[PDB]
Amino acid sequence: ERIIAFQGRPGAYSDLACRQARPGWTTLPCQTFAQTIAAVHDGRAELAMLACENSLAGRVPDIHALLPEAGLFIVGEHFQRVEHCLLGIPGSTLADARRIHTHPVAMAQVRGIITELGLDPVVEFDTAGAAEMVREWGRKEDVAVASALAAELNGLEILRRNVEDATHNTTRFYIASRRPATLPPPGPGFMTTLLFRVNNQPGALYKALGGLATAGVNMTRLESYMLEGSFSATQFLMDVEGHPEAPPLARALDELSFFSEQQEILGVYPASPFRRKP
Amino acid sequence: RIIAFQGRPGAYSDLACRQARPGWTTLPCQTFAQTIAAVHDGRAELAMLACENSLAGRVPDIHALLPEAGLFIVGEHFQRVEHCLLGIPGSTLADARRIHTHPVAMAQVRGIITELGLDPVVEFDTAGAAEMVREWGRKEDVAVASALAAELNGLEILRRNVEDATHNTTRFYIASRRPATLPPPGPGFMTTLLFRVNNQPGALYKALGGLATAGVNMTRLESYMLEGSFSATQFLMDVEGHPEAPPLARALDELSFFSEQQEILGVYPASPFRRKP
Ligand SMILES: N[C@@H](Cc1ccccc1)C(=O)O
Ligand SMILES: N[C@@H](Cc1ccccc1)C(=O)O
Repeated sequence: ERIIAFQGRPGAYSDLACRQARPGWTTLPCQTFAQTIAAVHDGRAELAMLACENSLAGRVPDIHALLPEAGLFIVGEHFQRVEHCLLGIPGSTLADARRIHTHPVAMAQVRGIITELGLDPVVEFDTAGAAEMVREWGRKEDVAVASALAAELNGLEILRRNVEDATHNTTRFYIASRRPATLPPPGPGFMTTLLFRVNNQPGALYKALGGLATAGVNMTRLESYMLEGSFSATQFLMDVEGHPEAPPLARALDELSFFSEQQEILGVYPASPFRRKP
Repeated sequence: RIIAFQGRPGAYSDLACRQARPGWTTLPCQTFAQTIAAVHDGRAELAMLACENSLAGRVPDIHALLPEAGLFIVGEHFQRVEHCLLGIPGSTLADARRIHTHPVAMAQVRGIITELGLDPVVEFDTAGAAEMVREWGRKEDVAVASALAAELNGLEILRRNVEDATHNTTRFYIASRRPATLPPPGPGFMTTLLFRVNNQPGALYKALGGLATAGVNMTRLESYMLEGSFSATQFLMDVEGHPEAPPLARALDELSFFSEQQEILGVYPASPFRRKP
């Protein structure tokens, strides 16, 4: 209660996401995605911040089976423009830096500053760990690339904010809670995430979508999954604008039901203002 | 003759490499970026990249990183994940008190946990659990991991096909450095491609119309956000066929009318696993 679980360690971007999307809430680090969900299921946390999409690259969990099983429900989403800081020890400076420690992907994103300062790349497991290691070692020669939060929590100094050579990466998250008794009341500005299955024949998916197109309903995400021991059908996770008990989505879903099987609502939640921000 | 994979020795990805390319030296890499880098740099011929799981699993996002390493999907592989209960040399089922494995695996083997009255101890992955059980001398600790993990860590298999409650199958892309030409037109091929359509109702629907009426069957489809730009959406699509042969050839020309920046990520044989009971 007032606790939000996330996957990773303190100062991870997921941690920052929690503090961005729910300021004042205590964040609960979990090492595994399964533990993150388990925290909410068991009552150790109210919410879970689960990564779902990255514009460039990232590690995201497969929620298609695990989330409905043990009965979570997407009650929100959150967008994060990932901001890389170059972190050093309290008394350090840019000139001291010789070796740079961070995640493989981050290292690619900051190739400019590596060449600029002539640094030696040292790839670590994640960004938060690189921040922790730089603190632990106490060497001014070693710097980290990690979140500004990782600097705060480990008492490191920010040698430079915004080290990305371009905007590069944005991360989208689902915010999941224990399944609520009723859905949010019909209204504008809602999103809906659902599962459905169609057969393995040419226009099977196409048909299922027909009702969405002619009804003017816009899809924001779609992703297919294999079925265990069957190549005869295919399951889909779909994000669509709207609320299932309000037009124009309500009728569109009735049509979808005619051309699909085992439809299931994973979440009905407010669409983030980030979607309409320049 | 070297194939890179993500994980540590005895991981199911490692087993996949040995299944799909027997006799090839496998190159463990800790990160997905390192796995692709190995092929880009010439440290490996191929890369075994996990792409799908029927139940659950950790898969990389290849949509940007793979084309940008200049790689190209030249094959696929399906693996029915087979869990072995592993103990230290000379141990037995009776000795076992604690059981170590990945969260998902632990769920799949709830039967044997209750059967032997074991204490579940969840680890990061299966290969690590095998390594830990070896490292710790202790007959009280057993692992659930691949048969390969047992071999490479000198552990004994206490039971070979530990029944899963709900089984898992893992699908992989096999990527190499972009070849000069495509495989010659013929039957049994699959094609993976990237395309973009606009953020309007029916945009995707239109792009697919040409596939449906042309009798071309899709096996996978997955959307991605575009950095900044909230105006279009990129898709990865697996479809049956070869882009220089009907019925796919013409279907793709139509798809091009309703989409942008079409790109072939791979053209590769469809695994016999797709038609196996
Ligand atoms: N094979 C079906 C369903 C499907 C669509 C897309 C991806 C995977 C499966 C079709 O072509 O419509
Ligand atoms: N929004 C477009 C394309 C799209 C589909 C699915 C996910 C994202 C984008 C449509 O409704 O057809």
